[PDB]
Amino acid sequence: SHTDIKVPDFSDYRRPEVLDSTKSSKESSEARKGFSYLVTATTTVGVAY
Amino acid sequence: RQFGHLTRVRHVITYSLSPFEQRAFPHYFSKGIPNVLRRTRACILRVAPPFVAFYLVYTWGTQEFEKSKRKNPA
Amino acid sequence: RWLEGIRKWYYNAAGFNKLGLMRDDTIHENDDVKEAIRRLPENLYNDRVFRIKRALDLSMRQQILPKEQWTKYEEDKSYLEPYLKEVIRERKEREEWAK
Amino acid sequence: DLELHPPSYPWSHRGLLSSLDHTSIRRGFQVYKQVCSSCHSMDYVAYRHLVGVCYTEDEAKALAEEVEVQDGPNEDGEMFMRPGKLSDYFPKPYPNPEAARAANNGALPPDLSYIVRARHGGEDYVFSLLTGYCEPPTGVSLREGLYFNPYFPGQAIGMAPPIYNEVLEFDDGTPATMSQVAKDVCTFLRWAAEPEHDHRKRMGLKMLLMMGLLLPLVYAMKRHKWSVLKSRKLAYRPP
Amino acid sequence: VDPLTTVREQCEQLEKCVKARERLELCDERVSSRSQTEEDCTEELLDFLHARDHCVAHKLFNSL
Amino acid sequence: TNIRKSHPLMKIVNNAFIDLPAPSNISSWWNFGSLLGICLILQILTGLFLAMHYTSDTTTAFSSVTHICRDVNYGWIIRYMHANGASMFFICLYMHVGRGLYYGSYTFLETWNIGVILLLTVMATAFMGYVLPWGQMSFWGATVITNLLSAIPYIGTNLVEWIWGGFSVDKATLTRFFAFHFILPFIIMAIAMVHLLFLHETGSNNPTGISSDVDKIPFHPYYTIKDILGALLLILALMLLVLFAPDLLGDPDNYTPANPLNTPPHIKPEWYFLFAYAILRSIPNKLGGVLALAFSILILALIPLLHTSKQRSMMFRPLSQCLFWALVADLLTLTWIGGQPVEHPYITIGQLASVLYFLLILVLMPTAGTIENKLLKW
Amino acid sequence: IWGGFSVDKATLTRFFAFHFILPFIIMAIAMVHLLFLHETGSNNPTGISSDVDK
Amino acid sequence: TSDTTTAFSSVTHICRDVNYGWIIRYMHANGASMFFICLYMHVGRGLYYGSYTF
Amino acid sequence: APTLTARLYSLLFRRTSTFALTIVVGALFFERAFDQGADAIYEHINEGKLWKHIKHKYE
Ligand code: HEC
Ligand code: HEM
Ligand code: HEM
Ligand code: HEM
Ligand SMILES: CCCCCCCCCCCCO[C@@H]1O[C@H](CO)[C@@H](O[C@H]2O[C@H](CO)[C@@H](O)[C@H](O)[C@H]2O)[C@H](O)[C@H]1O
Ligand SMILES: CC1=NC2=C(CCCC2)C(=O)C1c1ccc(Oc2ccc(OC(F)(F)F)cc2)cc1
Repeated sequence: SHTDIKVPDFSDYRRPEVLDSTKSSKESSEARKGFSYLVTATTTVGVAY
Repeated sequence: RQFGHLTRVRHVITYSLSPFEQRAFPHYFSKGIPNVLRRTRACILRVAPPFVAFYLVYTWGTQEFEKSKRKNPA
Repeated sequence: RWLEGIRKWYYNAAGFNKLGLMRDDTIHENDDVKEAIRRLPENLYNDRVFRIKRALDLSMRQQILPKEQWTKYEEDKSYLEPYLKEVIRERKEREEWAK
Repeated sequence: DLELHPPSYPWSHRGLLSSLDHTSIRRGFQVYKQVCSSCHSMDYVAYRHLVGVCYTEDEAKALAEEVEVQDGPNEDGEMFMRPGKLSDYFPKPYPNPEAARAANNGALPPDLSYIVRARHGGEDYVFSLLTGYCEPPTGVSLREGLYFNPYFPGQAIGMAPPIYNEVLEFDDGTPATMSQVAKDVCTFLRWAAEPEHDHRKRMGLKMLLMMGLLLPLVYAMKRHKWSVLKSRKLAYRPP
Repeated sequence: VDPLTTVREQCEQLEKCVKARERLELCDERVSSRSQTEEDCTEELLDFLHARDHCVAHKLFNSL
Repeated sequence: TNIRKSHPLMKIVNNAFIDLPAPSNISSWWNFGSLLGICLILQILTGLFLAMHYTSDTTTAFSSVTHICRDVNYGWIIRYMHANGASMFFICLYMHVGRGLYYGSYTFLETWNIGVILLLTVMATAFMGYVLPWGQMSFWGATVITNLLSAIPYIGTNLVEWIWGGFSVDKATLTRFFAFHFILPFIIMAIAMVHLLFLHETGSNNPTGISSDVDKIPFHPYYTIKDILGALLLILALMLLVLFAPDLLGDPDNYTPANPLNTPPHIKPEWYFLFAYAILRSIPNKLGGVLALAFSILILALIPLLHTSKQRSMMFRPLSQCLFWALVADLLTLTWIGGQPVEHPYITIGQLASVLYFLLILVLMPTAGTIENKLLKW
Repeated sequence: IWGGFSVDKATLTRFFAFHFILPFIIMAIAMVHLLFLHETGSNNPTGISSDVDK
Repeated sequence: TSDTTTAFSSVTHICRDVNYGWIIRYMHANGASMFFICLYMHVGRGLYYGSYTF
Repeated sequence: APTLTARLYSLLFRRTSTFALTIVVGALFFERAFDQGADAIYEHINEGKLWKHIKHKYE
């Protein structure tokens, strides 16, 4: 059956914030985006200069 | 040729994560260093030997040019 | 016979086995090979498709499989030979007829 | 035709981020002025070039006024001679190259504007040449006027040793030894050939820092986007 | 008074210099002793100066 | 439906730039195309800005170039960007070609041959560029290299004087070299677009030399972000030269003005021609030497026909790999030898290196392919 | 534009450089010009659609 | 040449010393006129026949 | 309070309009800061060598 398919373990790849499977990712969503977009924003300020 | 007209593929599953769910550099040194050494060892005696040979024919020819320009004891 | 020592050596040196490829996956696709591929049965074709997908994905990561997972020299079936041989044999007949 | 290449002297501007010693330039200019400028031209350096480098506007105006230069025509239709100003270039000793040869027994003294850049070794080369004049070895002599220098190609030059102890009194009162006079003039000839030196290196530092910032940031952006693919697992599930 | 000619002497009294200076003096009183041979001694001088002025470079600029 | 696939101008951009299906696995050696484009655009801008200040008259020429570096605002940084940018171009070119050779991308015949043309055009451009400052190496380089064409029987001697527009490299030669040098980059840009037009017929090759249709990724964002990173690294290399060693890849003798009497000690072209300059000097006969120098480049057109291996890439081919790296090391030897005076041991090394160049391409690497095949029962 | 306080040395030199490059820019824009024309095809003297008689 | 001193001289040097330089020079000058004749005629067509709707 | 990166997101990086205005403000403040800071590093590395350092002697 297709019910035999279950998603592989991605623990190795995950951010620390989303490791805990019993907690909601939504707490960390505000933060995780902030970090990655800051990198992009910093880059743009540098390129601008 | 557009996406959707490339080729025929059957029964191949692909799981993947959002870049916001994961790290940019997971085990970057931990797994990176050994993989580099493996990659380097794999190609070293294909890549290196000709440049060894260049280095030798170069340093030989350079100081051969120097010796030849000196006067000979006669 | 006697060069079988070198054939086995070359096989591992070449190293397509490290990506879980068989020899006939590495054949450069000309017009004959295209036709040979086109003639493969569902099973043999989808295996080819996956083996390559796997190899390309490994190449993308600059990694190889575990040594247990490498294609053994002895277990490398020449899967494309019967199709390719006949595709070529056919074209040579048309080329003959054309003269 | 053997060859002795110069050693690498530790100049105050040797390093990647090291500027020219501008007080050394100020001295070195005077070594061109007092010693060279009666033999070598330096056509690409004007008196305005000195301002904000080794001299003030007012100092450079005084140095310019000190020299003759032709100008014209006036309304009568004649070519007169006038006191120099900032817009004037450093004046050539002779009216042409053919006149220059005659004054130096056939040999043409090269223009010094780019001599650091136009000779292998640069300031290391010139310094060795100026200080390296010595007595010839046994078995050797050139034509009467061609001197022995071990750093010149072919071992024989057509220039009289131009620098020695106290050939000039310096404006800031530095003891004018032969090696001090050579060091200073080289530092000036470096600036002559490459005025951009100090700005170039300022830009270099700012480039290295921005690249220090942007490369790992852009590299992080790369790994971020690509992380969808680096993570992915495949599965083959035939019926 | 020149710092240069002080240091040229200082460097001259090193093993690599004095051995090259002896090489120079060998052919000095080989060519100036023998009669009519077109061979000279530029080579030996340059060997000596190479070793000397390398050392001179390393500490001349301290006195300036 | 979107206005990326609809709009006639955006359609070309969307298909050749954004939604382009690219192999998942292409390496750093695939960045060099993008970098060649950046080089070309970089040369055009810097070049155009220099041309606002330069003059092609023989008397004022050297002076104008120096006037740029001393009086024109940031003229120096523009000038040395353009000179080192030309080096960066050729670095990018040989890396780009090497990729093609190693991974067998040359099987894309039209793409490849247009490449050969592009190479030859960039060469012609850069040869004539180096003349424009009108220094010693400029003038004497141009004189020796042009005058090789006199070795052609019957016509050669006329041909040379017709290029020159006189009896030596003089007033008319410099002025026309400025005009040709201005126009050619624009011709390059056109041919480069045709180059890609044929590439987008097949899509890209990859490191395996196995078809990648089963695993294509869209060009954006994957390769837009990689190409940005590449561009960044190209700018670093360029600016490291421009701001820390702008004279490193040139020659000093091009800082003294051109003198038709006074010959420089060891006259030579710029570094990126040195390999082929060495090949020229290997053959004792002059016309032979010219035909060898010409065949040292044109042989690129012959590479696809010389392909013997049943596998496309050298990835799975140890013998070819070594022979390839030998061919690279040999080219590095020819560049070194090209820079040397014509004497022992550089004559013999040069001869031996030139023999090995043509031997590697025409005999050894084809043989190696067929040996590899017979080792795989093929 | 002038590169000075009148039309002089720097103006003439840059006018030569711009005058050289611009025709090539024209050629490009002219190709885009036709690229859009071949979206619709040509108008004709009647100002009535000519699809019925091409 | 775009140098202010030699510029006028170079254009005349074309017309007098350069082989068929005159016919090239005056073709280029009248060719510029022919261009603008062609341009205004081309625009006029567009206006009269309403091709500008494209 | 949510984390600092999170505050940055909600205030500056969420609306693309604020994201761009952030970049333009930041670019100004970076430019002046970087220039002044890097110049200091350069001129300290070349203490007493520059015209800027020896200017006072002739004024
Ligand atoms: C009265 C004559 C005279 C004076 C004084 C003089 N020069 Fe020269 N210089 C020459 C001549 C003549 C040559 C050409 C030598 C030759 O080609 O053999 C020359 C050549 C040079 C060269 C070129 C060496 C080479 O590699 O070809 C440099 C550098 C140079 N001079 C610098 C100086 C400096 C620095 C000073 C003083 C601070 C100076 N000169 C003073 C006449 C002079
Ligand atoms: C101005 C010079 C050139 C430019 C701007 C240029 C541009 C490009 C670009 C953008 C690509 C796609 C990206 C890549 O794979 O690198 C490409 C691919 C290619 N170019 Fe070039 N190129 C130039 C010169 C050459 C030369 C000299 C050759 C060969 C002699 C060549 C042969 C190829 C080939 C074979 C490919 C396909 C690579 C593949 O799919 O694996 N090009 N070129
Ligand atoms: C493939 C593109 C190009 C290459 C490889 C190239 C190469 C070169 C080289 C090697 C020089 C000599 C640099 C030096 O030693 O100073 C040069 C000079 C010059 N180039 Fe280019 N060039 C290119 C495009 C252009 C374009 C498009 C223009 C003008 C529109 C231009 C204008 C000039 C000018 C005016 C000079 C003389 C100034 C100088 O010496 O820097 N070039 N070029
Ligand atoms: C270098 C300048 C130009 C070139 C090379 C050029 C080229 C062409 C060509 C080859 C055609 C198709 C043949 C024809 O109907 O004449 C065309 C059509 C057209 N051009 Fe131009 N053109 C240029 C300038 C202009 C200008 C200045 C305008 C308007 C202000 C314009 C508007 C049009 C229009 C509206 C058409 C469509 C005519 C129709 O279908 O009835 N063009 N152009
Ligand atoms: C005794 C042990 C010998 C082993 C070590 C070898 C180095 C010792 C020097 C021996 C001579 C070497 O041989 C050296 O080869 C080159 C290249 O062919 C010669 O160069 C000459 O021959 C070639 C032959 O094609 C001509 O095209 C060329 O015009 C001419 O200059 C040198 O004049 C010669 O000196
Ligand atoms: C058009 C392109 N096609 C492909 C690849 C690799 C993967 C697949 C095919 C590329 O990197 C690619 C490309 C090429 C050039 C890029 O930047 C440019 C640089 C110059 C340029 O101008 C011009 F026309 F080439 F002269 C146009 C674009 C950006 C991307």
